[PDB]
Order: sequence, then C-alpha cells, then structure tokens
Amino acid sequence: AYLHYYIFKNYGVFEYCKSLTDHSLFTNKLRSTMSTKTSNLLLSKFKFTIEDF
Amino acid sequence: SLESYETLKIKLALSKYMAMLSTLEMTQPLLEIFRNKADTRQIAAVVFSTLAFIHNRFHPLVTNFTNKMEFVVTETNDTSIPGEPILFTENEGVLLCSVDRPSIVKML
Amino acid sequence: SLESYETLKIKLALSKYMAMLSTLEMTQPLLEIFRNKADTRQIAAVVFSTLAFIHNRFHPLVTNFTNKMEFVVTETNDTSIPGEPILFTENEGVLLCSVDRPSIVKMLSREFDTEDLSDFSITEVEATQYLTLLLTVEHAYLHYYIFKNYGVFEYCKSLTDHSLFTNKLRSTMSTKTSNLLLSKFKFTIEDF
Amino acid sequence: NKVRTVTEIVNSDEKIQKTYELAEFDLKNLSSLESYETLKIKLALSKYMAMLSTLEMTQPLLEIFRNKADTRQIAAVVFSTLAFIHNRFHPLVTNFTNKMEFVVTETNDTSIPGEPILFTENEGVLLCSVDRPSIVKMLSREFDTEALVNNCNVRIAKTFGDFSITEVEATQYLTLLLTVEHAYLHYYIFKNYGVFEYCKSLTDHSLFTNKLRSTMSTKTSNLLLSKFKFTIEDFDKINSNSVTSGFNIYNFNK
Amino acid sequence: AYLHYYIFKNYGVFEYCKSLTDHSLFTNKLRSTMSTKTSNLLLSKFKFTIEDFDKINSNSVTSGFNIYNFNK
Amino acid sequence: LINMRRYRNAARKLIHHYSLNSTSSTEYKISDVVMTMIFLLRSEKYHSLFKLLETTFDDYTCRPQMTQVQTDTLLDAVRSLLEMTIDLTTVDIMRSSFARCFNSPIMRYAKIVLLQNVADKRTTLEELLIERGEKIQMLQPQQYINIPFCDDAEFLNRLLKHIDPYPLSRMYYNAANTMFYTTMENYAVSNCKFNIEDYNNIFKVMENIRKH
Amino acid sequence: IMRSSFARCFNSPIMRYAKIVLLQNVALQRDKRTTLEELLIERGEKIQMLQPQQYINSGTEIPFCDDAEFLNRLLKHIDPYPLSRMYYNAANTMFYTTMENYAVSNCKFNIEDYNNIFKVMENIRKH
Amino acid sequence: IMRSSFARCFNSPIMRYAKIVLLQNVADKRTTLEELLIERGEKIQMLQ
Repeated sequence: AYLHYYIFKNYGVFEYCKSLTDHSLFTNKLRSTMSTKTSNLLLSKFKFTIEDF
Repeated sequence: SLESYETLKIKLALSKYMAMLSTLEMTQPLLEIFRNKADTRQIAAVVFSTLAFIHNRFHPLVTNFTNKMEFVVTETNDTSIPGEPILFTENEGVLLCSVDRPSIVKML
Repeated sequence: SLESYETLKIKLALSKYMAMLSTLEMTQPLLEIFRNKADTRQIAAVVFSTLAFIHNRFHPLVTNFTNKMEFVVTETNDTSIPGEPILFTENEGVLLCSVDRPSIVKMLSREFDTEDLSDFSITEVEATQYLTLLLTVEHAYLHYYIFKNYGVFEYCKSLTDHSLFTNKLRSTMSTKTSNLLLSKFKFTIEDF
Repeated sequence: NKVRTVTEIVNSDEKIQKTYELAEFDLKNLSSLESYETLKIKLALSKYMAMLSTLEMTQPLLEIFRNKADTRQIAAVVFSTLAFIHNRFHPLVTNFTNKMEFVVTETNDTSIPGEPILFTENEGVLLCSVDRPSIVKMLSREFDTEALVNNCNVRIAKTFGDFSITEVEATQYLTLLLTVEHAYLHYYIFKNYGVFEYCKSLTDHSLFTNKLRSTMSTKTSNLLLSKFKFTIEDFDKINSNSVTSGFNIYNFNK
Repeated sequence: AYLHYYIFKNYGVFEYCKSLTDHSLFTNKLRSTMSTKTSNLLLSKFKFTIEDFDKINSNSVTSGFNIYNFNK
Repeated sequence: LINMRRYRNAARKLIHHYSLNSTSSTEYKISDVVMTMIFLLRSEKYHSLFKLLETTFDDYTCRPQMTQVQTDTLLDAVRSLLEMTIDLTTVDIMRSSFARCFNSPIMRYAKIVLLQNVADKRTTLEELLIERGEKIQMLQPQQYINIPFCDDAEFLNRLLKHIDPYPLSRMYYNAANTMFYTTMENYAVSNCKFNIEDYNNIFKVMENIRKH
Repeated sequence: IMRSSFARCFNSPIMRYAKIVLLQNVALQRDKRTTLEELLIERGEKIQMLQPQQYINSGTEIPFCDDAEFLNRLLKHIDPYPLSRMYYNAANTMFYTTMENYAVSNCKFNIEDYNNIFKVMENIRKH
Repeated sequence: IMRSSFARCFNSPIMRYAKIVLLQNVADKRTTLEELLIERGEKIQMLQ
C-alpha cells in the first residue's frame, strides 16, 4: 500500500491509478538513485513468482 | 557471514515493527483486532502506524507524520479491491485509507 | 590538507542545514512537500527556516528572527519571476515572501548526473536537492540583504542587474559573506 | 547552437562542463507563443475548409444540412469530416474505413439527446446515424459575434506610427468539426474495444481518459477541444443536487 | 512633455506609449542616466500630494503583495 | 407613453436568450423583464404571446387553448420579433423560462439554472439509448459508401488570411455553448435527466488528455 | 425613497441559463519579446492581486541543532559524495530552470547578468 | 461643471468635516485612457 502511495506522491494520482492496474511502475518508476531507500523495505528482501504448470 | 548479517537486518526490522506495535497500546493480538468489526478505531490505528513506520524506514530523515486519517473499513465484497487489501491516497491534503477487513482476516 | 579543511567546512555546513530541517518537524522529504500544493504551511515553514538559518550564518551574533511572514505560493506562470524562485522583502516591517512552487519542483525533480544496523542512509539526490534549495534561498537572502542595507531601490535594481552582488558586497564583510555556501563555487556561461 | 556551462569549486582547479542545446529552449518558447497555437488551430480549420472545397462542398454548412431532399451531400460531409479527424489522429491513412453506411434522422422520436452522430453494427457493415435537425439547430443558432473574450499598447504604438467566409461560417465549421471529433472519439473506442465498451462510454464519457491516453496521448497531435479549458457557469451550485460524502481511491479523472 | 519626449527618443515609440498610460516608468528610465548627470527637475522643488488621497483612492484598494515596489 | 423601440429591443434580447436561440450572454436585469412584458402587452399582434407568458404567473394555470391558425399566427409573430427554425418547442422553452423567471424571487445575484419542465415518460439515458437504437435500426439506410487532403500552400495562406482577424476564442466559445445548448434542449425535450457530471467530465477528459 | 428602492430593484439581475466559460489553458505570451524589467513589473502587478497567507512561527529563536552524534553521522554519510559533482548538479539545475522560465515567458536572457550572479567567488578569493 | 458640483453639494448630507471629491458626471461613451489615445492620435494625424 505504501509503494502505491509513494508512487502517488512522486508522480501524480494518474501514475497512482495506472500503477493500481499495471505494477511495472514498481520497477520503472523506482529509479536506482533511491535503490538504497527502497532496499529499506522488507518487501525487497524476497521474490515471489507465479509459473504455470 | 554476510547472509547472517542480512538475516540480522531483516529480523531486527521485524522486531522493531513488533516493538512499535507493542508501544501502540494494543488490547488484542492483530488477528483478534481484525475480527473485531465493532472497534474500527484500533484497526485504523494499527494500519496507520504501520504506514508511519514504513514511511520512517523509507525516509530516515522523517521523524513525524500527519495526525489525521480518513478511513473506511470495508466489510462487503462489492466495495473491496482484490489484491489491494489496504490502499492509501490523499485528497485536499487529507490522508485517505481503505481497509478490507475480511481479506486481511482471511490472510492472517 | 587545506582543501580537506574547506571540504569539511562546506559539508559540515550542509549537515547543520540537514539537522535544522530535521528538527523543523517534517512529514515528508523536501521534494514531496513541494509537490503538495494542498499544504502551503509546510512549504512556507521550510523556506522561512532556511532563510533564518542563512541569516544566522551570515550574522553569527543574531540568534532569533521574526516570528511572522506573509507568503504567497506561486502556482501559475503569469505570477512567477524567472530566475528568482524565492524572493524576500518587507513592507511596514512585515516580512514578505514569494515562492514559485512549480519552478522549485522542476529544480528538485531533475535527473542529476551520478558519474551499522539502524538502516539510516542519505542518497545523493537528497543531499543535492538540499544543497540546491539552500542555494536558492541563499540567492533570495542576498537580494533581501541588499534590500535592508541599501534601500528597496537597490533591491529592485539588483533584481535586474546582479553586479550589485560584487559592488555592494564590500570587502569589510567578506568574512561574513564567505559564510555562505553560494560563495564556495563559481558558475559561468560561455557561448559555443 | 549550443551553450556551455562551467562549474569551479574552491578546493582545486577542476572544472566540470556541460553542454546545452538551445533548440529545446527555442521549442519551448515557440510552444509558449499565443500566436503559434492560434496559427496551429486556424491552420487545422483552414485545412478542413480546403478539404471541403476540393469536394465541391463550398455551400455553407447550414445550407447543406437544411436540404432535406439531398442526403448524399450530408453523408459526404460527415464522412469527410470523420476521415479528416482520423488522418489528424493517424497521419498515415488517407482513406477512412473503406465501407460504411449512413442513415439520416429527421425525428425526435428516434433521436439521441446529446450524441447527434452515432455508430452501430448491423452485423454486416458499419452504420452511422446523423441527427439532421439537431445539427441544423446547432448551426442555425445565433452567435455572439460582437462581445470580447478576455494588446492595447502595441495598437497605440501602431496608431502613433477570395471566398467570402464570414465569422458565422467559420464558427459553423468549427462547431461541426468539434461535434464530429466527439463522434470520432466514441467511434475509436468502439472500433478498438468492442460494442460493449462503446455503449459503456455512451453513458459515461469518463472512460475516454483511460482508453485514449494509453495510445493517443503519446502518438497523435492535440485534440481540438483541448485548445481551451471549458467549464459550466456555477457548476458547483447546480451540481449541489448530487453530492456524495465521498472517498475517492481511484480518482482516475481529476 | 519633455520627460515623455525623452523616453520617446531614447527608448522607442512603444515605450513612449507605455509611459503615456503609466507614468511610473519615469523613475526607471530617468534615474539610470539623469539622476547622476543633469540638474534637479523643477517639479522636484516641492513635494506635491492630493488632498485626502487615501479616501478617494479607497475605491481601488488591493490586498497587495509588492515584491517589485520600484516606486515608493 | 413608452418608447416602443427600446422596449422592443429589450424584449428581443431577453426572448433570444430565453428561447435558447442565441449564445449572447448579457446580464439581464428585472428592468428587461418589465420592458418585454410591457411591450408584449402594448403591441396588438403580440397579445397572444403576452397572455401566454402572463398565464405563467400561477403554476396551476396552464397554456391557453389555441386553434391551429392561432398557433401559426403566434409562430409568425415570434419569427418577426426575432427576425430570423422556430416551432412549437421554442414556444415551450420560452414558456418554461418565463415561468421560472417570474416565480423566482427578487435577488441580488443572477440565478444560474438549466432547462427543465418542457414537453409524461420520465426516462434516463440508457432506456432512450435502447429504444432509439432499435428505432434507428428500423430506419433504412439512405446512402452507401464504398480522399483528397490537399496542402496547396497558397490556398491555405489565403484561407488563413481570411480567418486571421477572427478571435479564435470567440469561435470556440460560440461552438461550445451551441453544442451545450443543443444537448440540453434535446435532453429536456426528450424528458431525460441531463447529467451535467458527464458533460463536465467531457471537458475534464479533454484537459487530462492534453497534459499527457 | 420609494424611487431609490425601485431603482435598486430594477437593477437586480434575473435568472439566466448556464453558459460554457472558457479559461486560458496556458499563460501564452505574446509575439513581442520582453525584458526582465517589464516582466518583473507585470508579474509584480499580478502578484499584488493575490491573497497572502500569514505564517506564525512557534518562537523567534533561529532553528539549529547541536547534536554532535547526528552531525558527524550525516557528515560520514555524505562523506563519499564529491562536492564538485554536488555543486555542479545544483548549479546546472538552477540554470536550466532559469532558462526554461525565460524561454516560456518569452523574456530575453542576459548571459552577463547570470555570470555576474556568481562572481562572489573571486570577490572572496581576492579580498 | 457648476450644475454637477451644486447637485453633488446639495444631495450631500450635513456633516462635520468637509468632503473631498473629484469632478464627475459631466458631458454616453464611457471610455478609458488608451482608447482615447488611439482615437485622438488618429484624429491628430489627420490634422495638417
């Protein structure tokens, strides 16, 4: 929820709304300059992938 | 010992979140609060302070936070966002929070 | 080791400005405040306290400052001064401040060239934004000090002719103006 | 032309240098000129008038729409306007949809209140509906042609120093162009997202922002209705009848 | 008339017709050269004011914020 | 004794606005209403219109019965007053507008309203969509279609020269207000609720479209 | 008095239908270039019409911080950060914003004045 | 001028302090300075 909120503050309610449907803004709009900042989040300590079988 | 250092990182962060939740003056454990639809104030406080804790972690120079929050505790399916149990935004500078209580109850 | 001493000077000044901004009880980082047009009080407080910090640096014997400030947060182009995002003056003894919010947002949102356990860390973008805001309010304070020291007319003429920064800044107060971080660098424009 | 900037710090002789290309600033300045945008809009309107002229459509639009008997001219005018708008959006296709049919409406009993040009599929071919009395009422309405909408100094300094197109005709051309632009936005959502989305958009225009900005906002030119910000006088007072103690978490349209 | 004419001759017809409707540009277009080279102007011998100027001007009052008060 | 010309001009302007036959937005005062009513009374061939608009004082007293010749004569009278098409629905718009103006109280600031109470079947947009869609599908198509975009520089230059003196903002204002008034009149005539949320959201869509 | 009351009444506006009001999308400047001085005069006149807001500080004392640990800690965190790059970035973003505002405002940019802005370097060094 | 001045003096109420006014309501075409500038400038350019 805070990732969506921060996308809102940093790039407008429209980027917030578009990120609500397209989560690739988590990897596009999260610039590497603030990588140290986002690494503080525990969400960045793991990966969860979905593979068809 | 780098993997031990990273595990220490993560577990210390989790313990600090635990201690913040302790200081927030809780009457019941998290799940218990979330099954208590009669007391929305406690659920709102927990969600708000978790947001504040995350905000401080992401912005270490920020030490305070807004003291007001408009919140709605979702109960029915026709007002719940799938995949987004909690949503934050603000309008006219007032923080806006939406909590899907049944979803979080099922999660926990 | 003199260059190390001067770098220590500049970086300690920047850190003190950082700590003042921390003590000022901020809810969001600078850029985040400046994109929040709904909350003008925080933007005004940040600009005012940066002005106060610069005032103390320029006048070390001054420890307090006025507690009131009339401010307008510029939103539209037709009420914005190019090259002067923040402007300070006073009328009937009341401090007057004008802030061009979109200009400062564009200043702090540019893409900058980038050639322990508590998790505290400061990114390069954040520090450079801090220095940029300090420099902008510092330019505003230079105009303000020209106002106080030589009249509203010298202030107005300096708004259009910046050579008063080198004429009206007498060498007697060179030690005083050297306290400003704006004096630690030179920026020139050459046609090519 | 390029402009170079040098920064020098007092700890060394090091100088860090950046080159700025003035063309970007010139482009911003040109886009900031009122005469430039006015010329762009007037050139679009002039191209529309020239396109009508080469199609013999020189008669005033009001006279074209007032002729009940001759339907071919109305169909050709609407089709040409749709094709012109389509080319404006996609400057690569000169011919519109190669086959489509037209039906002209002369009755209120089968008229849509607010969408004079509508599109439908008869399972075999595109069909376009034209509400002739609505367009006639639009074009025949008297226009405010003496009031001023808000430089005297340049006029003072100057003082001290062939097709007959009236203002009414030009306003009629712009009116029809904007109407067909609205119809074409509806038609674009139709063709690209299905009949269901088209009929959803007919009752809620707010889906335009999501179904246009994904492709049109970064590929095509600016829309004609975007030249000015339009608002309804005393909108809040009239809307006070429908007020919500709202909580907007998906405010996709500010 | 000569002040208007001086602005005319030295800064163009555009500035002259701008000055005709706003005399406040005199202070900027005279003090740059005249205030340090010529003598004193005849109308500067006395300070002229309009009787009860504030009351009559009360019709045009602004909740102002003057950051370029180039004419006190 | 009254000035027939001034009263006639005031009546012409006020009726032009109140019939939605013009986009000219001029602030109308109570004096214009007084002049239009007095002129309507005094002129012999506008007696039918004067009685029609005077019946609007009481909401319970509705339109007088007129035979077809009387309605035609009143239509010719309205056309002559406006020197302009005009038909019965224009008279209905005028009646509703004058009724709402008369029953309104004296007030310091102009009251902004929307067209209402003209033309049993209170419907919404979607039911009309379905019904008129079926009715249109009934109608046989007239023309079957199975494109020059000339950029003649001299011709576009002459066209721009002709269009150059026109104040583009005025043209946009006229076109937008014309579309708005036609849409509102179609909504009111069709007895369908006009949702100004949607119409304003159209402009909001344009505004959001531009800045991307 | 009755005549004055009727005069006030007859000038009262009546009901009018809504109209579509046009607002300027972007503050588009005119063809003729303007200097900094005329632009300053016009923008100051425009600012005069705005409504100022009052700011009241908690106290008169200048904000400050004498916490050593925090100060050396910020210094250590920004220690690996070159002053050359930081000052260059700040100066260049300031210059770019100034030039963008000048271009949008249709105002002539005086290069000499902008150069004179940052001559306090040599003023300090020489004196 | 005399008529306007006396009208404003008469319609003024009895008051303890002199009321300071400016000349008004003398001589249809309510104009401003710039339109007059343009018009009279053209008219003067007409004059030989």
